[PDB]
Amino acid sequence: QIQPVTRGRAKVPVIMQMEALECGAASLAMVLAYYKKWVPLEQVRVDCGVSRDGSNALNVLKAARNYGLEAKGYRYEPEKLKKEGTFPCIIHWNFNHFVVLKGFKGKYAYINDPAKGDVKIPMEEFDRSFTGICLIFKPTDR
Amino acid sequence: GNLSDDELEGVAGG
Repeated sequence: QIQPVTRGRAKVPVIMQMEALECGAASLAMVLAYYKKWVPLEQVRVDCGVSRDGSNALNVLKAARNYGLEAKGYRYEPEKLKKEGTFPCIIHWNFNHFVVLKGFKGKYAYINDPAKGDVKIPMEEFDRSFTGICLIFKPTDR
Repeated sequence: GNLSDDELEGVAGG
């Protein structure tokens, strides 16, 4: 019954990466937890294929699909993410990193960063840090 | 959505 939010912000629990290469897996774990899909974090790491190069967006999406979520990857400019995004979603960050985007309010983006916890990013900084790649999720039958 | 599998495979992060 839990749907993505299209209007305000999604309430998403904070999960920290246990080490630096795990951000992809921590970010999908938070998305799974929003939909109450209980999957051990160790399993998520392995299903995302965490390696010495972190994870990649194709593998994050494939792992999400095996757990029953519909999953698609988009390239969006910042303004179209704000307009058409749904929450939570996973976004590529500083060409390096994955964080969970919960939504926007005022001059602020609301993120669960696996390296920092729950943070509020000023729009100007958001706009430079978001690289354009956004993984968008929807529950199963449709 | 608008990205192919090979393009998504090259998007990487920790």
